[PDB]
Amino acid sequence: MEFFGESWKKHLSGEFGKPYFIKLMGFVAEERKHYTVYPPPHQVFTWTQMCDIKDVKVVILGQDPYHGPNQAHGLCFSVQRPVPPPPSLENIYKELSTDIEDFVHPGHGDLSGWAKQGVLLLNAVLTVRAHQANSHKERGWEQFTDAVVSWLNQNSNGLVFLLWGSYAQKKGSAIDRKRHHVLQTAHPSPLSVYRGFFGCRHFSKTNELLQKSGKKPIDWKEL
DNA sequence: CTGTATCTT
DNA sequence: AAAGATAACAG
Ligand SMILES: O=c1cc[nH]c(=O)[nH]1
Repeated sequence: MEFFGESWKKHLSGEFGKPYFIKLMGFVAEERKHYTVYPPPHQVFTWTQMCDIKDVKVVILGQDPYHGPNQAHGLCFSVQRPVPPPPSLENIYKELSTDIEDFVHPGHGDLSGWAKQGVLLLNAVLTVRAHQANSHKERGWEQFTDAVVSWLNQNSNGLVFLLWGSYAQKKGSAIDRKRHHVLQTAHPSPLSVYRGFFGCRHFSKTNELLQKSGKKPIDWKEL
């Protein structure tokens, strides 16, 4: 039992031996010696421990992990108790509130509830240097998350991809737009939320798309 | 008033 | 590549 959930490791292990991955892990290792890197090592792959890869139905793709102390824990936009929801998450909650009638602020920021239902909470970049947004971009993470997106794209069907922000949107070309649904909008951070995230209705839209594909909708309130 | 993207150069 | 300009609002 460890970092990678079994089904994910089984389908993503081929990346482990590739030079970019070995180099990526080396960079992250080196960074952790000189700076605080988020999330902690045992939580970088939390997104593989919530459900079987074949049970993924929705993929929310963010930019990179929260860069503040105690925030990031491996699920994009999620913070474990007792850490209060960061600005981005408060905005996600505000959107859910107007988008989903029954949605009410859960009193915490832990999104494991969605992840357990098949919502992959992935970030384009999986580690970040403390206090430096997107500091670990272009070091190899993108190729790894490309592998995750590619596998899902090729082996699943009717997945709903939620690409939040410019960086997450780089994965768009990797998805078969007829085989899957790709919804794109601005990143929920206060610095960009006003550019489309508010009013995007991605949560209700995701459920509509799921229902049309004959899949059970995500209970966004189940947190 | 300080901290939490996106576009342009 | 990296940083300036722009931007919106909570604590
Ligand atoms: O996990 C997170 C948190 C904030 N912003 C992101 O892109 N991802």
